[PDB]
Amino acid sequence: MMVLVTYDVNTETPAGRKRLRHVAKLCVDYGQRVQNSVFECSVTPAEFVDIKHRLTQIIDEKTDSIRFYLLGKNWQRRVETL
Amino acid sequence: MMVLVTYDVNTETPAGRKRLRHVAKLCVDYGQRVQNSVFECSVTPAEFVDIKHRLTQIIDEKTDSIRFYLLGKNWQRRVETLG
Repeated sequence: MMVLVTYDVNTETPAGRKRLRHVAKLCVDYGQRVQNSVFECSVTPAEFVDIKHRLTQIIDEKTDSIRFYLLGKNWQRRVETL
Repeated sequence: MMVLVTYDVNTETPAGRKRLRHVAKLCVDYGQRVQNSVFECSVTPAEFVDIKHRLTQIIDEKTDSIRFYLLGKNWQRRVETLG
């Protein structure tokens, strides 16, 4: 299970940056930070549920969002850079 | 094709915020802005080529990057949010 994690946090305050870094740390434990706020994570379903609880606790739910995209097997053949 | 577009730009800079505005304007012609700098686009193979050309004019290649994820049929059943 590869999960692409996209985190929308405003990085123009210390709090937003603090949260991005906290999220970065968690996710990099399970993947690569291909962009500042984008993480290609390889996880099990239980990991994914835990990750999500932790993530819910970090982000500010009223200003921030995270999207999870379940990419298939061979997702690497399905990514392209500009 | 459904293409997820993810754009990495430093919004602590005005020029970076400016470029985000133009990238957004362009991409919201071809899909939905689902977060600040993430776009879900549905494009024909030809429109995808054209959009890449136009994105390349807008972004600063030295400081910015864009990634394109080709998602499959029924990719909407494979997306989940927090927030």
